[PDB]
Amino acid sequence: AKSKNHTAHNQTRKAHRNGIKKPKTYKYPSLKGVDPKFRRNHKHALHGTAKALAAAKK
Amino acid sequence: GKSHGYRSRTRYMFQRDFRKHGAVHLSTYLKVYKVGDIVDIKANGSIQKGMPHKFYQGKTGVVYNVTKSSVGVIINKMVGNRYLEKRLNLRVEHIKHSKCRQEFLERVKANAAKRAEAKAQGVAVQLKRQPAQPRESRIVSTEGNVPQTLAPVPYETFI
Amino acid sequence: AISKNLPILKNHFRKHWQERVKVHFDQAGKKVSRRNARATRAAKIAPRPLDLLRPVVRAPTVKYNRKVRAGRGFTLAEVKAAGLTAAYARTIGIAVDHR
Amino acid sequence: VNVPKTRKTYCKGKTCRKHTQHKVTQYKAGKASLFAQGKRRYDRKQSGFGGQTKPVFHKKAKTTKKVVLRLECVKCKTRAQLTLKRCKHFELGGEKKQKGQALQF
RNA sequence: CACGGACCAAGGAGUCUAACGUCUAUGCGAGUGUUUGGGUGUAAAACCCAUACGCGUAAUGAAAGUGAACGUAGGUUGGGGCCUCGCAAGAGGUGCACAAUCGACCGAUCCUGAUGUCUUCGGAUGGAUUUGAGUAAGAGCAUAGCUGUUGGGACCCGAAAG
RNA sequence: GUCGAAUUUGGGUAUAGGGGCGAAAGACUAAUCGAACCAUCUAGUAGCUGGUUCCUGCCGAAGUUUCCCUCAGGAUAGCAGAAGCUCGUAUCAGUUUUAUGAGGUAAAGCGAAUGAUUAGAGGUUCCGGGGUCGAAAUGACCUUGACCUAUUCUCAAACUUUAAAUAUGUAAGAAGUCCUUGUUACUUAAUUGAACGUGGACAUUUGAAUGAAGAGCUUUUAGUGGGCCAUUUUUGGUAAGCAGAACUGGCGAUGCGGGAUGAACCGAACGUAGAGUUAAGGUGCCGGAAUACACGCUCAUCAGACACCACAAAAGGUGUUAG
RNA sequence: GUGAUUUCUGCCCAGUGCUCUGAAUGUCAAAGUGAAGAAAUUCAACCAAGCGCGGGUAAACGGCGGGAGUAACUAUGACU
RNA sequence: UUGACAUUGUGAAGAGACAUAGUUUC
RNA sequence: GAAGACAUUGUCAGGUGGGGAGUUUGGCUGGGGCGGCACAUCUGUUAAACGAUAACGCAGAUGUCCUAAGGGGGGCUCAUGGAGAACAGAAAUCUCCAGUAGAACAAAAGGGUAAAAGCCCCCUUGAUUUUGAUUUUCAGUGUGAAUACAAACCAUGAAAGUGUGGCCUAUCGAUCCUUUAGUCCCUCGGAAUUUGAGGCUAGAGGUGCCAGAAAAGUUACCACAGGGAUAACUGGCUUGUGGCAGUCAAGCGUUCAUAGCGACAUUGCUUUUUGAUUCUUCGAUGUCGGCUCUUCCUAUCAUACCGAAGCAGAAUUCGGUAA
RNA sequence: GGUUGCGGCCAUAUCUACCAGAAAGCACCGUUUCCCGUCCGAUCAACUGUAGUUAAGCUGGUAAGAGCCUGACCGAGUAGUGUAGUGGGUGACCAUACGCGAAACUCAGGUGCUGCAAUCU
Ligand SMILES: C/C(=C\[C@H](C)C(=O)C[C@H](O)CC1CC(=O)NC(=O)C1)[C@@H]1OC(=O)/C=C/CC/C=C\C=C\[C@@H]1C
Ligand SMILES: [Mg+2]
Ligand SMILES: [Mg+2]
Ligand SMILES: [Mg+2]
Ligand SMILES: [Mg+2]
Ligand SMILES: [Mg+2]
Ligand SMILES: [Mg+2]
Ligand SMILES: [Mg+2]
Ligand SMILES: [Mg+2]
Ligand SMILES: [Mg+2]
Ligand SMILES: [Mg+2]
Ligand SMILES: [Mg+2]
Ligand SMILES: [Mg+2]
Ligand SMILES: [Mg+2]
Ligand SMILES: [Mg+2]
Ligand SMILES: [Mg+2]
Ligand SMILES: [Mg+2]
Ligand SMILES: [Mg+2]
Ligand SMILES: [Mg+2]
Ligand SMILES: [Mg+2]
Ligand SMILES: [Mg+2]
Ligand SMILES: [Mg+2]
Ligand SMILES: [Mg+2]
Ligand SMILES: [Mg+2]
Ligand SMILES: [Mg+2]
Ligand SMILES: [Mg+2]
Ligand SMILES: [Mg+2]
Ligand SMILES: [Mg+2]
Ligand SMILES: [Mg+2]
Ligand SMILES: [Mg+2]
Ligand SMILES: [Mg+2]
Ligand SMILES: [Mg+2]
Ligand SMILES: [Mg+2]
Ligand SMILES: [Mg+2]
Ligand SMILES: [Mg+2]
Ligand SMILES: [Mg+2]
Ligand SMILES: [Mg+2]
Ligand SMILES: [Mg+2]
Ligand SMILES: [Mg+2]
Ligand SMILES: [Mg+2]
Ligand SMILES: [Mg+2]
Ligand SMILES: [Mg+2]
Ligand SMILES: [Mg+2]
Ligand SMILES: [Mg+2]
Ligand SMILES: [Mg+2]
Ligand SMILES: [Mg+2]
Ligand SMILES: [Mg+2]
Ligand SMILES: [Mg+2]
Ligand SMILES: [Mg+2]
Ligand SMILES: [Mg+2]
Ligand SMILES: [Mg+2]
Ligand SMILES: [Mg+2]
Ligand SMILES: [Mg+2]
Ligand SMILES: [Mg+2]
Ligand SMILES: [Mg+2]
Ligand SMILES: [Mg+2]
Ligand SMILES: [Mg+2]
Ligand SMILES: [Mg+2]
Ligand SMILES: [Mg+2]
Ligand SMILES: [Mg+2]
Ligand SMILES: [Mg+2]
Ligand SMILES: [Mg+2]
Ligand SMILES: [Mg+2]
Ligand SMILES: [Mg+2]
Ligand SMILES: [Mg+2]
Ligand SMILES: [Mg+2]
Ligand SMILES: [Mg+2]
Ligand SMILES: [Mg+2]
Ligand SMILES: [Mg+2]
Ligand SMILES: [Mg+2]
Ligand SMILES: [Mg+2]
Ligand SMILES: [Mg+2]
Ligand SMILES: [Mg+2]
Ligand SMILES: [Mg+2]
Ligand SMILES: [Mg+2]
Ligand SMILES: [Mg+2]
Ligand SMILES: [Mg+2]
Ligand SMILES: [Mg+2]
Ligand SMILES: [Mg+2]
Ligand SMILES: [Mg+2]
Ligand SMILES: [Mg+2]
Ligand SMILES: [Mg+2]
Ligand SMILES: [Mg+2]
Ligand SMILES: [Mg+2]
Ligand SMILES: [Mg+2]
Ligand SMILES: [Mg+2]
Ligand SMILES: [Mg+2]
Ligand SMILES: [Mg+2]
Ligand SMILES: [Mg+2]
Ligand SMILES: [Mg+2]
Ligand SMILES: [Mg+2]
Ligand SMILES: [Mg+2]
Ligand SMILES: [Mg+2]
Ligand SMILES: [Mg+2]
Ligand SMILES: [Mg+2]
Ligand SMILES: [Mg+2]
Ligand SMILES: [Mg+2]
Ligand SMILES: [Mg+2]
Ligand SMILES: [Mg+2]
Ligand SMILES: [Mg+2]
Ligand SMILES: [Mg+2]
Ligand SMILES: [Mg+2]
Ligand SMILES: [Mg+2]
Ligand SMILES: [Mg+2]
Ligand SMILES: [Mg+2]
Ligand SMILES: [Mg+2]
Ligand SMILES: [Mg+2]
Ligand SMILES: [Mg+2]
Ligand SMILES: [Mg+2]
Ligand SMILES: [Mg+2]
Ligand SMILES: [Mg+2]
Ligand SMILES: [Mg+2]
Ligand SMILES: [Mg+2]
Ligand SMILES: [Mg+2]
Ligand SMILES: [Mg+2]
Ligand SMILES: [Mg+2]
Ligand SMILES: [Mg+2]
Ligand SMILES: [Mg+2]
Ligand SMILES: [Mg+2]
Ligand SMILES: [Mg+2]
Ligand SMILES: [Mg+2]
Ligand SMILES: [Mg+2]
Ligand SMILES: [Mg+2]
Ligand SMILES: [Mg+2]
Ligand SMILES: [Mg+2]
Ligand SMILES: [Mg+2]
Ligand SMILES: [Mg+2]
Ligand SMILES: [Mg+2]
Ligand SMILES: [Mg+2]
Ligand SMILES: [Mg+2]
Ligand SMILES: [Mg+2]
Ligand SMILES: [Mg+2]
Ligand SMILES: [Mg+2]
Repeated sequence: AKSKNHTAHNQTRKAHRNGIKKPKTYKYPSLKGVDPKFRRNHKHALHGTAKALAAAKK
Repeated sequence: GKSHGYRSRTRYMFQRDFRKHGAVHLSTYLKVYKVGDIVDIKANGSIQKGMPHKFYQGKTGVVYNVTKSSVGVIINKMVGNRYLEKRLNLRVEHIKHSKCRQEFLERVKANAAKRAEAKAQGVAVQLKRQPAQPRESRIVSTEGNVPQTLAPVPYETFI
Repeated sequence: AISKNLPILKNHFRKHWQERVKVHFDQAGKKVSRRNARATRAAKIAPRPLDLLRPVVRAPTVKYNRKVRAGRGFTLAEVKAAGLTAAYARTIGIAVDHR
Repeated sequence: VNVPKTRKTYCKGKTCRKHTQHKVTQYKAGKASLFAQGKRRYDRKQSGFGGQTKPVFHKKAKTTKKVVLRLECVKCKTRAQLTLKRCKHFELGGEKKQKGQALQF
């Protein structure tokens, strides 16, 4: 008893109903997978400049 | 049965370009990448470490990380009906700065200028691009150039 | 028989459980019955109260030992100290616990 | 494959915590005691009637085993395991490959 | 040129229950739930109630255990609405919910190991591409309904068998 | 067939269901036997077969992905409904343009590499073999081989320097561009850089086109998980109304006009109706609609007559036509 | 098991079975023995029948070869 | 089927140990 | 009288035990079975120049092998060919020239590589330690394999550097359980010490039907739920094979291609061969042959009339109208 | 302009055969005590810059040179291809419509450009 094995028939019809949604985009993306040595430093850098602003609001 | 390893189907893709084998020229290593840069991806077959998978050949993405011998590139790949974010660790040998952007950067830098050149003068700018327009009228002269009359030519064999 | 994102459940209904279903339809009846029992016993029991003097006692275990609670009966020492014997204590409506 | 009987490699015991000389040897399973809870649960399960009460594997396919190296730091005494690719012939005794010699007689 | 069905009446198949997911309505709300039981009655109703208990208000570890503010309970970007100016268009101020991102807090893991000590107990403090169904001015508890889930004769009728 | 005995036969009596009894057939054990009958466990289980009861309104599928003792079944994703929720000129796009990449198919190529392949021509042997001269020769001369040089005819799914068309990644700004100069434990020879910032400057021709019954987002759940067909690309097969892929469009789930007929072709997609005009297809009669106009061709003692489509070939004619 | 009479009933005990006045230092249970241990326990020795070894057995189940050569034509092959 | 334990007692001879008095075991 | 603490019996222990019980006895598949593995994979092609993509498609390969064939460093240049040197020959060893790789790099194949990734030498264990992120397969789960960083500790080199196994693309494995390594850490719940046991972290023992059951046959004595998702039989597409008929004309035929024939080629037709397919029928359309009986086709065996002949006559052969 | 050291693009730089090259540079070149490496001071190491030379390296020029590079209505709007028809044809295939559009070929032109630093009649 054999049957069809494979086809893409009708698959792009299905993907286009709800649509192929474009990637979606953020200002400030995640630092996921960014160099730890960088991030460690970036963390103190930021801390530093925050301080220097809250200070400038003494 | 079937076969679908990593570098499957890539015979001509990662192949090396006629009379261009060997050491990669040093300019490939002197180039410099910063997070945010736009890069095109294309595999140097002679550089097995740090290779893009063949799906990403011909593809263009953005740098998100700079590493000792590499850059991390984010490519948007569509699976099913949606894109997912992909992150690539590529050695600098498999990447170049895309010029997909120069026409923009060059156009911006220029757009500022003729805006200054207008304003300062007393406006009237118009600096959006425009499609090819149809042609205007014109008068073609016959002088030195009377029209040659051609006709269709008979059937003939040569052989 | 497993689908969707649902919690895994444990409904023990794999025996002939429909043969052991007690529905308390007789909740009202029993209450009434229990009330009549008390009215009856009160009457038989002349002027005595329906219950016995139970002792105070500190509840067991770290969890309830903060609270104090009715105990079974008084203890031979208690009874003695309150100036009575237990045989008599028992007839005078007081509960006595040798344990 | 033949591997050396000694190995300068990383020793991760509180006081060594550096590359030290290790003696290399090959792991052998170890006798099974009754009184492991498994054997205990199994012996109870198997008593009385009702025959074999637990599956018994037959459909064997592999013809090798991954070799494991016991590695003992001669200083701090401590041992590390290290497991090798599937091979069919293993030794750690010597006999190194040799330069460019004739085939004998 | 597959099956059922000559005809007609009458019967004739997604149900109820335990425990659930989402959604919604209602009561109350850091709580909530009178109905095991007691009280009471015009008597299985309606009305009333003490102590517990259950879920929630804390998490994280296999465990012993430990246990949620550097700060206006943080910074950044967007943000309805409101506020201020303006005739208006607009500008600025504030920005709940929600979203993205970077931090801080609690537990686990790893590291650091102060003042001290029944000299091996003690574990302050500052940390780490680690890790949690967490904190960060609570949202739950209950009743009820549609739909869906598992156990049940389980939509109804049907084995050869044991 | 046998008919005086291993004969026929009444009644009584024994053997009972994994049991009996068997001159043995799996026979017989009350029309029941390769395990009797009765009741109960029991509404046994069923991925299988059958059926599943009122109307109208709106929306509207799948036969694909992945895993499964999986292949007539599930789970998972997709497709579908419902509920909405947060916002709104906003952001959006099965499209174009512009700019900038990727690719090795079609074609092409072979007096370019690899591999095949037809033919000569001219070379080269102390050196592959024959043969004449020879005492031989690293001798001479013919001879046929290979090899070399420049030519020559022909080829490739698993060959190629070149190399399309169609298809395909990214970009076309306020999340932008420029000036000033703060933070750090990273990094530099270095206040050097890198990343994140403060303060300042420029508004809708702010940075192509076209469109936008808006855009984003969340939960949950049905059916489905046999598919089949046509144009084009295309594998296996002599071939198939055969078996298997690719992209789209359809049929399945869909009536309506045409193709007489017909799931899939052509036209065209449906609320109840009037008037009009068309599609595809027709207009001698059947049959609504010119036995219309116009130039040719064709005469068949088995003419011909409309795509899909319901078949005809090599070959041949001093029939006729035009060249 | 075979199946009246008559006649005959060959060779094979390696295998599977069956069977035995066999042998024995190989294997081998519970109890009992010994050693270690604080004990739980661990190890050892001894050790029944059986198994293994040796013998018997086909009117037990069953079995009962293959390749070359060779005689005065050829063929055949007593013979190797 | 084979072993051990229990049913299981009494003598005698012979082996076996505290290591060549008899409690004990074959 | 016999027999005698032995038999017997009771309880455990080993042997034996189809007499009996219970159960099992893969999947894909042009039906099923035998086979093979398209069942977990790798290279090239099919594949239609991004990616994806099927068939029991095509040509192959995988369950390994390596203490160096891993790591670092220096030096060097390979296949082949020419011309040269006692014994020495086609092939021994020595030299120079040419040499884009025509070699070599475990292995299939593809890619890659020349002061190297090949060959020779020198030093070595980074094939190590911790725990995350990422790419392929994808559900964006797992597993395999791989990438780029962080934090250690080392190797090598004058150094920049390189090194987290083998130049790249394959070379493999859950839960339970056992076992080992780890810290000397948690628990054993009335309190302790010590054995024992149990937890935590990371490995090994393996599932090849490779997301991973513990598994022999027979049924013609057979049984059930289904299947026209599926074979055997009519019928349908096909026409390789079978059968039948042509075209060309080298030959056959004393001479002479075509009276009668006909090679090498090549165009067809037929559906009483056989295959190929699997559309319809498995809740039934009862096989083969014969008997009987009707009707039809023509590719005509006889009978009517003809044209040919290597037709003298007789006989025959070829052809036409003819069923 | 030459030359050298370090280079970028990596043949317009390569290959074959000739010839020309001042000045400096580079080179060839002399040596073997010392570090160092070899069967061999050929390479590699050191020492002299003295003793010698443009022969070679190097650089440049020549050639109806081989190769390579660039261009063209040279071939060719050809081959191929996206879209269309109830177009032709038994078929194999082929025309047409709206677009995109090669490779070979042929001919012409060319044969390294250039950055940093030091040096030179
Ligand atoms: C196969 C075995 C070990 C495997 C590594 C393994 O993990 C098996 C696994 O434990 C099976 C369990 C898993 C589970 O979750 N539940 C189960 O019930 C079964 C054992 O085999 C052998 O080691 C040798 C085996 C050689 C042959 C002889 C014996 C096999 C025994 C072992 C079954
Ligand atoms: Mg099937
Ligand atoms: Mg089929
Ligand atoms: Mg299917
Ligand atoms: Mg393949
Ligand atoms: Mg590697
Ligand atoms: Mg219950
Ligand atoms: Mg049950
Ligand atoms: Mg009752
Ligand atoms: Mg009371
Ligand atoms: Mg027990
Ligand atoms: Mg230790
Ligand atoms: Mg029909
Ligand atoms: Mg049916
Ligand atoms: Mg009927
Ligand atoms: Mg009715
Ligand atoms: Mg009242
Ligand atoms: Mg009452
Ligand atoms: Mg009370
Ligand atoms: Mg706790
Ligand atoms: Mg503690
Ligand atoms: Mg910030
Ligand atoms: Mg504002
Ligand atoms: Mg603000
Ligand atoms: Mg913390
Ligand atoms: Mg943890
Ligand atoms: Mg929780
Ligand atoms: Mg909770
Ligand atoms: Mg149900
Ligand atoms: Mg039944
Ligand atoms: Mg029954
Ligand atoms: Mg059963
Ligand atoms: Mg029986
Ligand atoms: Mg029975
Ligand atoms: Mg019985
Ligand atoms: Mg029989
Ligand atoms: Mg009956
Ligand atoms: Mg039922
Ligand atoms: Mg039933
Ligand atoms: Mg099924
Ligand atoms: Mg609709
Ligand atoms: Mg399985
Ligand atoms: Mg399926
Ligand atoms: Mg069905
Ligand atoms: Mg290709
Ligand atoms: Mg090709
Ligand atoms: Mg081609
Ligand atoms: Mg061609
Ligand atoms: Mg070409
Ligand atoms: Mg060629
Ligand atoms: Mg030519
Ligand atoms: Mg596009
Ligand atoms: Mg696009
Ligand atoms: Mg608009
Ligand atoms: Mg709108
Ligand atoms: Mg759904
Ligand atoms: Mg679904
Ligand atoms: Mg589903
Ligand atoms: Mg189905
Ligand atoms: Mg169509
Ligand atoms: Mg259907
Ligand atoms: Mg339609
Ligand atoms: Mg008519
Ligand atoms: Mg009419
Ligand atoms: Mg046509
Ligand atoms: Mg028709
Ligand atoms: Mg004519
Ligand atoms: Mg017999
Ligand atoms: Mg007989
Ligand atoms: Mg007899
Ligand atoms: Mg005889
Ligand atoms: Mg004999
Ligand atoms: Mg025998
Ligand atoms: Mg024993
Ligand atoms: Mg035999
Ligand atoms: Mg005895
Ligand atoms: Mg006895
Ligand atoms: Mg007995
Ligand atoms: Mg038996
Ligand atoms: Mg049986
Ligand atoms: Mg099968
Ligand atoms: Mg099957
Ligand atoms: Mg078959
Ligand atoms: Mg098979
Ligand atoms: Mg398949
Ligand atoms: Mg499989
Ligand atoms: Mg693999
Ligand atoms: Mg592709
Ligand atoms: Mg895919
Ligand atoms: Mg290779
Ligand atoms: Mg080099
Ligand atoms: Mg290893
Ligand atoms: Mg999983
Ligand atoms: Mg993995
Ligand atoms: Mg190597
Ligand atoms: Mg594998
Ligand atoms: Mg341990
Ligand atoms: Mg303890
Ligand atoms: Mg405790
Ligand atoms: Mg206890
Ligand atoms: Mg302890
Ligand atoms: Mg212990
Ligand atoms: Mg499987
Ligand atoms: Mg599987
Ligand atoms: Mg099995
Ligand atoms: Mg059976
Ligand atoms: Mg069928
Ligand atoms: Mg035929
Ligand atoms: Mg035929
Ligand atoms: Mg034929
Ligand atoms: Mg026939
Ligand atoms: Mg001829
Ligand atoms: Mg003639
Ligand atoms: Mg002739
Ligand atoms: Mg059929
Ligand atoms: Mg049938
Ligand atoms: Mg039927
Ligand atoms: Mg019938
Ligand atoms: Mg009939
Ligand atoms: Mg005829
Ligand atoms: Mg005639
Ligand atoms: Mg004649
Ligand atoms: Mg007739
Ligand atoms: Mg007729
Ligand atoms: Mg000079
Ligand atoms: Mg010397
Ligand atoms: Mg010298
Ligand atoms: Mg030197
Ligand atoms: Mg000169
Ligand atoms: Mg030079
Ligand atoms: Mg030239
Ligand atoms: Mg075309
Ligand atoms: Mg057409």
